[PDB]
Amino acid sequence: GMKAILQLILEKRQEFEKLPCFEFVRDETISPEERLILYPCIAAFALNFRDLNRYDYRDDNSSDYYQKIINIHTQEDAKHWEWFLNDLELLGFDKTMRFSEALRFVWSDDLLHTRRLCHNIAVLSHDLEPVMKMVVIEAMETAGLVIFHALAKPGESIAKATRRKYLYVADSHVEVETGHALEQTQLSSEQEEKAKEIVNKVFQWSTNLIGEFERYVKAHRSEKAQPTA
Amino acid sequence: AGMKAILQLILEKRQEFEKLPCFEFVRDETISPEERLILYPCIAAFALNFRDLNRYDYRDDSDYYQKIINIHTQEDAKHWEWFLNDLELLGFDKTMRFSEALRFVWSDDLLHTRRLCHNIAVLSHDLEPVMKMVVIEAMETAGLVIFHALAKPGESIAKATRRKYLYVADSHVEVETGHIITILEQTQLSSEQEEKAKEIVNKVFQWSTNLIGEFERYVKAHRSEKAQPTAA
Ligand SMILES: N[C@@H](Cc1c[nH]c2ccc(Br)cc12)C(=O)O
Ligand SMILES: N[C@@H](Cc1c[nH]c2ccc(Br)cc12)C(=O)O
Ligand SMILES: [Fe+2]
Ligand SMILES: [Fe+2]
Ligand SMILES: [Fe+2]
Ligand SMILES: [Fe+2]
Ligand code: NI
Repeated sequence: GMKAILQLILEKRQEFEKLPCFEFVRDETISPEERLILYPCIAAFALNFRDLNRYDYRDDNSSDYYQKIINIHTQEDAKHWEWFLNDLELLGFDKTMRFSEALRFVWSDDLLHTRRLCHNIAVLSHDLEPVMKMVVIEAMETAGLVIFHALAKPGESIAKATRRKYLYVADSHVEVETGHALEQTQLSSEQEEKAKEIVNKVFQWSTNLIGEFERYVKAHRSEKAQPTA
Repeated sequence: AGMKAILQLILEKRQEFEKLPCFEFVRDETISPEERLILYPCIAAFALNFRDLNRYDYRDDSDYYQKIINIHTQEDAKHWEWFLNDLELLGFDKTMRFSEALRFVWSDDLLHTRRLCHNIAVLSHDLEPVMKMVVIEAMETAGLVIFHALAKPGESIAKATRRKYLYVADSHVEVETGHIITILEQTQLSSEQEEKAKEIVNKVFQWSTNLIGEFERYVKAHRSEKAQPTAA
């Protein structure tokens, strides 16, 4: 029911768009430096997402038409972790700390959902046939696009004011993810119900992650980005 | 015959695993223990993931076999703090940029170390509690071998500096000796469960073998970065 599945992704996307967090990130009455205090939280996700694309999504030896399309997709997505580290530096969040402080931060109970999003997608897709992996990926990329559409607003305000090139919370990342977020497909009967479960899970896990970002902003509300012009 | 054969394949695997070159180096009392513990920070890529594997993947907060796993997982989910304890004592809790910390953990040279717990979680997500216990037994058997070896340079530094190490330490090995086969031994299983437990034991030992391979490669790459413990 590829029309239904996509219709569900569209419906889920329309709910995801309205989470409080994105209301806050899109609010031009608040300094862009404060709207980006969630940024160091993505550390629990960005490099795990690199690994999901490199080691879980990708099966380089496949003749499957859907798998080949996934493979090209994974090539692009697996480079964005360096963009994350680029803007971590620009935003003043790449602070000197003890090795153990870094580990305790990434493995915080407060970042459980952020850290385990890629893990859950790994467990969810490890036995799926290529066409079903594409539903997983399309759901996940739709949620990614919503988040980066939001983050790119305070990101580009800082970039222009400081005259620096941002790569991660920036229109150029939204541009690549736009192409990523085919339709000539008819799913077996129980596949359609499988795909509905995929879409519900990816969006539920994505919601839980934004949940933690909101909580972290609350709890670390003075810890605003410190970019330099 | 089934479970008799399975616990026997684990002993075969343990005796094979014990002979890897990394363990010859770690046990070698002619090398300074500070040099043998060059590989210690590599465990950063595994130790907090293993905590999460115990808290979230193995553990399930009425089947009698899950109930025993949960008391098992409860205890293992505490050893990550011991890791951070010894990280400091060895002089490996150094000040660095947050990004240097992230690039360390996600290094391509710590891939197998980093994905061991990932692989175990994926293998065991859809197993009956009996087969989870197989996974846990194989994995704990690999652990005891590693910590028997590391506790040697470990206890040498602890005595020479007079400090309580908790991770590369007999006190860790002793708790882990406790870790049960005695309920596993009093279990029967199918031609299916037979073939599956065989698949499990092989993968847990191959993945642990790959992790040890990366430790050996690290030591050779970073031969100058030996531990710098402080005496009391
Ligand atoms: N465009 C993202 C990938 C992404 C895809 N889906 C996501 C969901 C939540 C978060 Br945070 C990130 C993503 C990246 O480049 O790391
Ligand atoms: N006793 C270990 C658990 C462990 C169990 N199996 C392991 C295999 C490789 C390594 Br490194 C560690 C383990 C711990 O406390 O982290
Ligand atoms: Fe991206
Ligand atoms: Fe993408
Ligand atoms: Fe342990
Ligand atoms: Fe244990
Ligand atoms: Ni499965």
